[PDB]
Amino acid sequence: VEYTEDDPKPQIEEDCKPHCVKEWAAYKACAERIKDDTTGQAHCSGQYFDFWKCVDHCAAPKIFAHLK
Amino acid sequence: MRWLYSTSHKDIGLLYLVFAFFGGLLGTSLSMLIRYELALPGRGLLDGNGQLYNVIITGHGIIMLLFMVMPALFGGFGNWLLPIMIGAPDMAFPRLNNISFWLNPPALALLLLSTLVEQGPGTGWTAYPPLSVQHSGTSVDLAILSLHLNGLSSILGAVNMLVTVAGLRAPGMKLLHMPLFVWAIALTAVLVILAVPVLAAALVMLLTDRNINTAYFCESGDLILYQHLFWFFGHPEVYILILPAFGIVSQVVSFFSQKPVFGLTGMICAMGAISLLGFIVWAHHMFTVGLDLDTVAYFTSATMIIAVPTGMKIFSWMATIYSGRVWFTTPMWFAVGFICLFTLGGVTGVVLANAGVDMLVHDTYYVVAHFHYVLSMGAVFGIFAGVYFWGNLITGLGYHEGRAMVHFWLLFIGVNLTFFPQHFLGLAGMPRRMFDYADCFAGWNAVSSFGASISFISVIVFATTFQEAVRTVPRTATTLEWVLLATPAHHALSQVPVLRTASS
Amino acid sequence: PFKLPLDAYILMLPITYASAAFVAMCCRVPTADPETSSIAYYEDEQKSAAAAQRYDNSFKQFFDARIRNHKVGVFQNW
Amino acid sequence: ARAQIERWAAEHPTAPRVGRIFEVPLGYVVPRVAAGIAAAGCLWYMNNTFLQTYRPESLSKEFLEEQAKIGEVAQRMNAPPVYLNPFTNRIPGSILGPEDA
Ligand code: HEA
Ligand code: HEA
Ligand SMILES: [Cu+2]
Repeated sequence: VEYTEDDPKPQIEEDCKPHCVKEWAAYKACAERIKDDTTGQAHCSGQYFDFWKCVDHCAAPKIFAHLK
Repeated sequence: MRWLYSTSHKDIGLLYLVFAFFGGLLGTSLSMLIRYELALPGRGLLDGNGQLYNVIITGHGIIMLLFMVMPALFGGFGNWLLPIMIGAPDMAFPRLNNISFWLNPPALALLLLSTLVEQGPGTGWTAYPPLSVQHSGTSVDLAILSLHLNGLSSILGAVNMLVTVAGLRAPGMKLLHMPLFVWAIALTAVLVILAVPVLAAALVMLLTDRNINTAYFCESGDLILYQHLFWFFGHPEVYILILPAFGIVSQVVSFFSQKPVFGLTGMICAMGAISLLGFIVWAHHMFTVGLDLDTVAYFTSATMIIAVPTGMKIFSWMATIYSGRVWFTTPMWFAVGFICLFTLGGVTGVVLANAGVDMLVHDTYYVVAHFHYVLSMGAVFGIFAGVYFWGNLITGLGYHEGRAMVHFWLLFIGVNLTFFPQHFLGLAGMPRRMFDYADCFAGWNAVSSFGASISFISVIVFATTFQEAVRTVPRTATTLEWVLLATPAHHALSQVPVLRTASS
Repeated sequence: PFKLPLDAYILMLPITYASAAFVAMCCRVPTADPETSSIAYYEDEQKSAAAAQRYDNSFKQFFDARIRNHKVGVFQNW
Repeated sequence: ARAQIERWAAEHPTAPRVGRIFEVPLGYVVPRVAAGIAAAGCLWYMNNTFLQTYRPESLSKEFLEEQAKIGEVAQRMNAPPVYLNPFTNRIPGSILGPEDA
């Protein structure tokens, strides 16, 4: 495995993104659902966490394969 | 000469059994091509020939329905066992009993010869028009003439059975003392006589449409009328093939439990109620053809009532084993396996009887799994139960017990792992009568094709079970065929036995 | 042939029900809308609409209130 | 009812009566049913290996990787694409497809 000067982790994270499409759909549904909230007390942290947990679980062994 | 000119019911029953074994070998061979083509997505050993696949499934379905189960149960065990069981010295019409057999090798030869003519009869075993009419050539006519000859065989056999029961009974023996095998065979004969000529009429209509340019099922005719007539035959047909299995299971269960049958009059009333309700529910094979909602409503409500007598029979078999002195041999396992695995096939029939649910699973492999449960666990287990039970009485050879249990376990493993994944395929939406499927259906088809090889190997091992027999002297029994020697003489019951009621 | 056991009458109630339903179904078909061997039957629109709506309503009007109530299951799945 | 059982047992002397439910010992049954399953597996493997004339191109590994990149997404020619089977894959009702997400 060759080692490069630029970061492979964003590219690997982009490559693992089609594997978690249902989580991204749920996050987008949350983001469009809370667009009418005026109280300032509505976020989308849970769906964001689910999506990024799926992406990290995909991408964890591939990053250290590219790292010395 | 002996096997060509025979008038004895015991030689004719053995000839039926050997013929049914040959038909079972043919349908086993035709079924390894079905499972070897369907193992993987794409094109297999048939090289993408869909007409040849349709020919293979049509011939295989017809052979296993009509030249294996009926010649084994109705013609094989009934002819050998009925006059000995009721005490008759012979059949009522001994030469009619020989033409009832000898119309079957011509029908098998016509059916096997239709495959080598033109492109063959790829229509399904039901042979629906206008697909059956559209076939150009000779193959479909040979297939329908084969069905006509087999129907004539069945009608002649049923007439001989019905006259042998009613008029050659032993002195003192009324319609209360006959075993349940006799009652099952008599009710099967009544069903055959009432049901087969409607099929014969529909097939004559099919020939006149094909070859005489008539207007039965055509442009100006009605194609739903064929489905009406064919299924008015065909739903009694599946009960014709399962009632002698019920009789064999009753005789086997009562024997090794050292007990008489629980609820004899309830058993007879249940078999009669099954025989009567089989003639008014034929249109559950036609939920998707566009019938009116009231007709579909009736045929939904009347089909589920068949569950009650069958459940009564199963519970009475369990009560017969209950509080007995049970010894488990190879025929006893094939009966226990029957009662366990017929229940699994029967409960899916209740699901299919509901019409709204049937709109999702019609012509899928769910139906295939249902009817391979009630036929490969219902009739094949009943046939093999009788082969090990009466075999030294019929053939003069005993069987090795260890290899028979090896054969039973190989068969039981093979047919369960073949048709249980087909439930999941049919629920997901995999359609019938197709040799190529979507990519996602690959796993359960691989599992089912693995199971069919185990079933084939089980068929191979069965030929090794036979060995030499040991002969003893009988004194007493509860049925007449167990006080006879093994094998009996040519004229069994040299003196006619009588039944004496006890005095006061 | 024998004494009918106490089971056999409990069997015979839905068997009689199925036979009566079969006879009524076969009998009501020659009193239906599409069983007319003429084209001049449909040129009287009042009588034909009345006959065909009567063919719709019978054996379905028993189920209208539970079709509207979605009583399509044994349980209550929402 | 007992004498016919005792007659059947005399004409079938290879059937054991040793006081247990499985009269034939399982040390006889298990290796032989294992050998039968092994022969069946050999036949099934021979069908999978030497009896195929067309293996479709949607089962090749390049197709499988390119399909796994897309997922269960169906395109439309009059509308944005849509997630297939939104209940068993638990897509929420606000999201219809990936591009509209
Ligand atoms: C009696 C009925 C019967 C039996 C036993 C079988 C046995 C088997 N059948 Fe089939 N089958 C049908 C009746 C039967 N079948 C029918 C009616 C169709 C419809 C065709 C159509 O749609 O046109 C069909 C079609 C059918 C399909 C659907 C095909 C399609 O839709 O494209 C499949 C799929 O896997 C299949 C496979 C098998 C397999 C693997 C067995 C295995 O069980 C292999 C057999 C093994 C056995 C052990 C049984 C043989 C019995 C004996 C040898 C006993 C005789 C012995 C003596 C008399 C001593 N057959
Ligand atoms: C051995 C032959 C056999 C037997 C006995 C049966 C028995 C039954 N069959 Fe079937 N059937 C076939 C052979 C058979 N069938 C064949 C070959 C086809 C396909 C035809 C083709 O090729 O197209 C078919 C197809 C078929 C259809 C057509 C569906 C379709 O193809 O789209 C239907 C619909 O009602 C049906 C239902 C039933 C029912 C309700 C029973 C009942 O008799 C079963 C009753 C038994 C039980 C229900 C279990 C025991 C009962 C209890 C343990 C009591 C408890 C139960 C309750 C409380 C409900 N089967
Ligand atoms: Cu049926």
